[PDB]
Amino acid sequence: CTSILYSPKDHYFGRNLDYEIAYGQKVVITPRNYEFKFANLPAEKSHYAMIGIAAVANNTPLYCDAINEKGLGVAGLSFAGQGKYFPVVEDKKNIASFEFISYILATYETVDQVKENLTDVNISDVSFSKNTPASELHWLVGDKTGKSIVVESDEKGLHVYDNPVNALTNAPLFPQQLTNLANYAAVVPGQPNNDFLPGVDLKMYSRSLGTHHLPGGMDSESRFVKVCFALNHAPKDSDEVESVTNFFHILQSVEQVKGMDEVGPNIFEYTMYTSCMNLEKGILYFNCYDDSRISAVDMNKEDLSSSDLIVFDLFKKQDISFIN
Amino acid sequence: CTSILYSPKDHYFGRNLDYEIAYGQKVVITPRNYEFKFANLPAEKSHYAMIGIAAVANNTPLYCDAINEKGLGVAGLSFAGQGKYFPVVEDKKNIASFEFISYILATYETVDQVKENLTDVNISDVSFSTPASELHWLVGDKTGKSIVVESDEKGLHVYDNPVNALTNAPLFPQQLTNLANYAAVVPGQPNNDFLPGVDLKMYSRSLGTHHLPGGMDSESRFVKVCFALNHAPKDSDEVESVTNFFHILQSVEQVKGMDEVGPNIFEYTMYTSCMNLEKGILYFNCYDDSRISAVDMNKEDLSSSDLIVFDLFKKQDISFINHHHHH
Amino acid sequence: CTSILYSPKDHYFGRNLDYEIAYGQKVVITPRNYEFKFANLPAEKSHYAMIGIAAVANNTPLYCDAINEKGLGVAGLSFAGQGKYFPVVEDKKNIASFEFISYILATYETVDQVKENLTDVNISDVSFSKNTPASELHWLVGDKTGKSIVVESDEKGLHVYDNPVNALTNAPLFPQQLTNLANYAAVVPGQPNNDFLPGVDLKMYSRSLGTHHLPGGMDSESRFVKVCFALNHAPKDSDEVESVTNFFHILQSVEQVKGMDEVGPNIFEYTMYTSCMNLEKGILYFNCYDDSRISAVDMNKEDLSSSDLIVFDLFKKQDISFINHHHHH
Amino acid sequence: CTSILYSPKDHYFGRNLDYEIAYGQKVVITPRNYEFKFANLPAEKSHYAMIGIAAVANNTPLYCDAINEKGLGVAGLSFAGQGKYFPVVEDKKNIASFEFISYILATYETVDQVKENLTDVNISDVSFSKNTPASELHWLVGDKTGKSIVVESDEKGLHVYDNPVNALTNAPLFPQQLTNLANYAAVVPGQPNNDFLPGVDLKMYSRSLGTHHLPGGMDSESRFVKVCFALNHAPKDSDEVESVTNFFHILQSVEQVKGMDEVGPNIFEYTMYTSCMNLEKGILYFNCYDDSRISAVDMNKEDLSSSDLIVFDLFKKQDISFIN
Ligand SMILES: *CC(=O)CC[C@@H](C)[C@H]1CC[C@H]2[C@@H]3CC[C@@H]4C[C@H](O)CC[C@]4(C)[C@H]3C[C@H](O)[C@]12C
Ligand SMILES: *CC(=O)CC[C@@H](C)[C@H]1CC[C@H]2[C@@H]3CC[C@@H]4C[C@H](O)CC[C@]4(C)[C@H]3C[C@H](O)[C@]12C
Ligand SMILES: *CC(=O)CC[C@@H](C)[C@H]1CC[C@H]2[C@@H]3CC[C@@H]4C[C@H](O)CC[C@]4(C)[C@H]3C[C@H](O)[C@]12C
Ligand code: NI
Repeated sequence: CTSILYSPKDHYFGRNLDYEIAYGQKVVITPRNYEFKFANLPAEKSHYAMIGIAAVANNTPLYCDAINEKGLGVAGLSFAGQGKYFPVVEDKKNIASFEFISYILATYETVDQVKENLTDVNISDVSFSKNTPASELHWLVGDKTGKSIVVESDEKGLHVYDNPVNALTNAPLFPQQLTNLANYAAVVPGQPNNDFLPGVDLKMYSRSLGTHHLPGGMDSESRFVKVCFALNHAPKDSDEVESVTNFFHILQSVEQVKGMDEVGPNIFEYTMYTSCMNLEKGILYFNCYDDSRISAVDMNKEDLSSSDLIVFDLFKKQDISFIN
Repeated sequence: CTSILYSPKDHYFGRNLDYEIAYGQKVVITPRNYEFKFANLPAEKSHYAMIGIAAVANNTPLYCDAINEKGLGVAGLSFAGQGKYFPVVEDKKNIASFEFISYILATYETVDQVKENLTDVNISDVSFSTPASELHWLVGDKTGKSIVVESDEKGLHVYDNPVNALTNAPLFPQQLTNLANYAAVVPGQPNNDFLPGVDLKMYSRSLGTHHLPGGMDSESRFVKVCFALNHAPKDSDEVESVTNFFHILQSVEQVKGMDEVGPNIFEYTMYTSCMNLEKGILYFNCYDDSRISAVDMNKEDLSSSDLIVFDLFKKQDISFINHHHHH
Repeated sequence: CTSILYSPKDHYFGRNLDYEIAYGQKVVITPRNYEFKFANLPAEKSHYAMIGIAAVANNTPLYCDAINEKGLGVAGLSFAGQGKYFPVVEDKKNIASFEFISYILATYETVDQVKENLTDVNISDVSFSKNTPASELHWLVGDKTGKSIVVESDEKGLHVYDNPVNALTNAPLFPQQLTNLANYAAVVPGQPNNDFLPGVDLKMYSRSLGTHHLPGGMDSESRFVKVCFALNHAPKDSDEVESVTNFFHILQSVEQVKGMDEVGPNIFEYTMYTSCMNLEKGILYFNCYDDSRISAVDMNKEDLSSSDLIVFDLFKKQDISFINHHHHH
Repeated sequence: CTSILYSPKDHYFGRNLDYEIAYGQKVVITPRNYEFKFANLPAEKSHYAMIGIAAVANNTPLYCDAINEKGLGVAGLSFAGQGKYFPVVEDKKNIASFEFISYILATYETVDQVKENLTDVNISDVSFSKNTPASELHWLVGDKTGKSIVVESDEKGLHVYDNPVNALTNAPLFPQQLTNLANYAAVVPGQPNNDFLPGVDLKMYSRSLGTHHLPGGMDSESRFVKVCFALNHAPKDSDEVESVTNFFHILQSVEQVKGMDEVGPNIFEYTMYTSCMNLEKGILYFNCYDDSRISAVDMNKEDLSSSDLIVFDLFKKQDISFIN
């Protein structure tokens, strides 16, 4: 439910997926010569390869978030109550919602290139199957340049926003998310100067009183504000393992523990998995609620010119290293 | 920095330790026949065994948090600016702050019995050499109940802890009172008694947590962790319990960069310890290695007389999946 | 600024005006036969009478807030950084922003009528004079039905929204204001049931812990959320004096004391005046920062068929009632 | 429910009184030779004159807030659930809670005087009469030096605190009120500097986003924080009428409107009256919920050598000035 683009040296793209129902997700590599059959676009027999997290149904990857081999990344996040899809129209490039990640990563390589080519796009109301109605999504798109954009189809059509904070959660519309950001302009990671009650000595009784109003709620605006802050103040100039460890810490600070986000009677949205994808090197790191150890899958260990989905387990059991 | 007692079925006692300076911590078992040289109390050559996280100086275990073989846990958290120690007094049991954890765990079994035996105690200003840091303590046991032990300018206090958690400043009664400020928080959606007769755009799940504290400061972590701990799953086996415990503490984790205690110097979560009181096992991980390790105290010669030390801080232990070793 | 429509029995429309400098506002009655010379619309030599707070420039009322004799009210509030006006166009009915309140109150009777007639409207970039550039505004329109609308011209054009909370402040765009209200759905005036830490007895050490996260800042969102709450929970079924009294207290809940809203180097926005207009009776009640005693001007005690502005002072000195004067009269 | 000491030039001492029911309060001058019968202290047949707001019962002024002719002020505020009174004892000077304001103003002139002479005081559990059991109170005391103390009798006995912010509300204990102030140390009247997300240009869409976390609730803590802020930033170097005007506005910023503070089924705590007492001049200014016009009673226009209470009406009907 929280997606970030983290640029300490290399560039890392990933997300927490928080929900109360699973969708058979696995780690799925789609090689260069798997044939995408799009609903209303020309089928691509050869295309960029990609690795990400996906459900697989009737030999089709239904990606939740992924990156391709040229350093482009796309994540889809619930947009329930905000999104609107539109019927196929005879003068636009019609991408169905479930195939947006596939189509973008198969075809383009940079955010700037995605921007120039979404100008004719319509996100259509086409669903994958009758027993799989399209879900309401909006998308974060980042690349190796450290810049990202937000893609939102709503009542007023398709919108592409520049994303100055390289993060995204759920509702409301993206310009309202950014507006809300300014309500926390006074937050600081250390201690503020006392211009609150000038001339009075306040006992600064705790460290980091400058974050006393930083949101810790499980709702979409709270996670958006906190993760923007965590991401902006995270370390830079780190090697691979340090950068990947920091990426998980960032997303861990807005994780949803079971019991805190109630969505029905004893039904809870919680952080099902976290994914971390190196854009330069094509490596997908991940963990999940039940297993905190970080696993990794490298796209280049496989034959990118093959033509079948390569599939690994996402959800794992707790992998405790016993010491004595 | 954040310590909890979690009672889903078994009982788990542990803490995040958040700071900017490390103190050579390690896992440390103290067996029954290690000789405790107490600064102003009788030497204890035979005592309960215990396991925790500690620094070892001059062959002495300086514990941050630990449990003993009877199922009593004690954790020490920073109390800077709030605590006061006092000179050794003629009429009281004088425990030095740096040895409070060792003494309480070597001597007692239940939190109830720690309460009875604290009434004549004075926490002294004696240091190790290394001056004594300002701490207060959370004490908990297998009854699922816990106490707060604070020495401040008004003397030694012991408080029943109704939320089984503790962070840093201010004094514990103020922490508890501040909780009532969050009485409207719920994990789901509230009923709209805010603007009766108006249909609110409930645009997000869990709008009931919109005012839940997420700051890195001491009151914010206390309010969040109490809520996380109170709403965590119950009636669960060992591994699931341990998994939920670590998630509770991760929700009040301090990521590098968010808590600035100096010029480009940051307080962050250095390690997370989780200790099963029934089974004497210490699970832990640290900032650089997210994989949980375990040490079982009962798989050692608890009759020995030397300290058994293991490593705490480990490198990231990644599990590479598509190694193509084709075994 | 904060504007509200309040409906205990009669219907009361009005606002706080919060700012750092005054514009010569007075109480101004525009009678039925004052000739409105609009910028790109036909003049209206006969029209509804209206009373409100306005600046007078070249014998022209420049209303900040007013009501007309038929019980319609319009208030203009700062929309700086969100509003946009558009060049005059032939495909549309062009109303300049400085004349929106005058034109609507001269011409229309009800919020419904206003809605129907805004469907072809353009808020133009025309200014009263080359030397009085047009400020950025949005408007609250309410009437005796107890319903109101919000009128906003922004980047994407003109918009008219039903206002379910009968209040308005400044930025952001009105849909975003309503969204932000949901962030406070847990607020109650009394004490909440403890679903926070079930099983823990939390001492409710203060009354009204349910309002502990109610916003008190001077910013636009804070004042919007607080005044919506104040207005929703205010008493009903009151008679005249009682209703006016509660109206002023509602707007008082979000007033700006000097010193708390710094808008420039030692420059402060503060509540300059508060206006309360009975839609049914044509009576304008007011006080101001320096005088808390309420004053009243009845439109209907005046000759409404005439054609010159009838003008009364708005800002007054503090009007203190000295009790033990011992004039022993 | 909120009391302040305001020091723009002269010194002003006063309070909002918020509650759900009135106790027949009036403006009451007690002249120098009205005889006080104290429960456990010698009668004072002559003493300082005082003016304030009081319930009168059996020809006794039961003050809620008042000032004396030497420029000392005391205000009693509800302390329910925190305060404790103790049985009369021989070892101490026993002041009953209902008489605390009268005894202090009759006997002393400065806050320093009060501080010294409280070192042997017990606030007793004695009640004024069987029909009026003692309510739980704590007190703000201020004088013409511009400084104030807080007097609190709780579980651990009597406490006197210097008050750095010259304000007081209800629970919790005063050192906890002070500690909570530091949680708002980043609040500013204007725009903060963006140390929140460095490198990002936040759109500052509203004036005064620095007050976005200033409390506006009706609870005791919220009103305390906001009134400290209003009082700290209020104008200075003003003459009489401007100072009174700002004094009422300071207290209006934490006014309790009917409907916002529910204390039972359709029972509301609201701001019943506001008093503003000039310490130098002995003038009591007031208004009330039903009448926003300010009224004034001047102590020094009465014969302060008399011995009967001089009473004036406090609650008044809305006094509207009809212009035409
Ligand atoms: C997160 C937080 O509260 C920081 C606490 C941290 C700085 C404390 C916690 C335990 C302390 C050590 C206990 C043992 C010993 C005691 C001695 O008096 C000083 C030296 C030791 C190692 C303490 C150091 C430090 O204050 C520790 C780690
Ligand atoms: C509290 C707040 O929102 C401030 C609003 C305030 C500064 C506005 C509100 C009405 C404006 C006047 C309308 C009439 C006229 C219009 C003309 O374009 C410019 C001059 C006038 C007097 C406006 C001045 C100012 O923007 C006013 C008062
Ligand atoms: C806003 C707030 O804190 C409410 C306080 C309010 C209800 C208190 C304040 C002063 C109290 C009276 C003092 C005099 C007398 C004392 C006696 O023990 C009981 C009766 C009196 C009149 C008190 C009533 C009430 O508690 C008052 C008004
Ligand atoms: Ni006279």
